[PDB]
Amino acid sequence: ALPEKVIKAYTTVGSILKTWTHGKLPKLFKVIPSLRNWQDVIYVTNPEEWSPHVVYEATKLFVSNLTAKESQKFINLILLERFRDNIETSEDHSLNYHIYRAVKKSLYKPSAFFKGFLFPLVETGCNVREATIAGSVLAKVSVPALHSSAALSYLLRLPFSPPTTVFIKILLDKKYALPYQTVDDCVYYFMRFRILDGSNGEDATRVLPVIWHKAFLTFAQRYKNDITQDQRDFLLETVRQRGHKDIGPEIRRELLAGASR
Amino acid sequence: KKTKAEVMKEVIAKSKFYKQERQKAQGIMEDQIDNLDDNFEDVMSELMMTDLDKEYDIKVKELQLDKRAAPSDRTKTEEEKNAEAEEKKRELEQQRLDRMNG
RNA sequence: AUUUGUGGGUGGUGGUGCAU
Repeated sequence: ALPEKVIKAYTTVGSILKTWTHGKLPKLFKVIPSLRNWQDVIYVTNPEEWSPHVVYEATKLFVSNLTAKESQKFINLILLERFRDNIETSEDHSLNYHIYRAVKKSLYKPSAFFKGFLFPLVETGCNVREATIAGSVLAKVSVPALHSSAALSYLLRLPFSPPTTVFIKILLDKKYALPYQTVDDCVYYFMRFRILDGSNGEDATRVLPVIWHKAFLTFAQRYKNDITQDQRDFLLETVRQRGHKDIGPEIRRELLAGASR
Repeated sequence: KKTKAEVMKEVIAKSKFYKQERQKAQGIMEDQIDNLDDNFEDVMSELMMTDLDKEYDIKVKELQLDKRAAPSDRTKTEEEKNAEAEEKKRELEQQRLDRMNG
């Protein structure tokens, strides 16, 4: 149980953040980050009631001052809650400018984005509109290449789904650095999407979406060389079996004529 | 009269917004004065104390060790490229004519 | 130890009738 003075100060700070979107943040917020109990202070202050600009300022302060793990966990929780709340509040599932700024700050934070936030959004299963908005934001502000490759590999290792597929499409649009292991993960995701004729699979025999088709087309256009002869033939087989008509032909052609690592 | 009442209503709402901003600033100042120290003392007196991560670390190590990237753009139409070249040639010819003119 | 010299992409968190 927090003290009475602690609860009063946290409530005052939370109310100030809720009612303040412009001006200067309180010294309570300025000194909260200087302590070790950041999570406890946030929980006592109930930061879920803050305003969008105040939330963006708090996220920027946490990124600039707080450490790796503490700011990562705080960003994960606060960003997931705020994204869900904003998606629910907006009828067309739209975000605010301050929300986008906070998202850019979180993406710049490498550990808090992929491990903390992107892992949280994907694990919670962001909807199709949320995944599309996230892909747009990532294409706007791409993160460092190492984090991008790690996130692409994590999405490929994760099962095929709307969020993982949209993340893969955004990564393909970004065209980051694909290592041997990154290309192997991409080929593994393509194989998991493709069907197998002793034990079959739901994702194997399922039909891919238009976003997945566009992602496959971009991947065939870009990372053909990262795929060897065997992986290129596997991509051609995927385009033949679980490919498309308007995009499947280009996928098969690029898989047949692409370079090898 | 309608425009005068419009100006009056706009000024009244602007004054209400300014008063709200002043009240918010006063509340924030009071928070910074008292609640800041209270929360600092309370936090000083109190305390508040992986597969995906491993896969990401392995992927990052592999990306640092090796890489094979080919950011090749989509191929355009030959007719479109020829038309663009013709337009560039026309612009160059126009520039040459202008230079000859002065 | 994130940043620089050099290249380089760059419009639709678009409006939009109509059918469904």
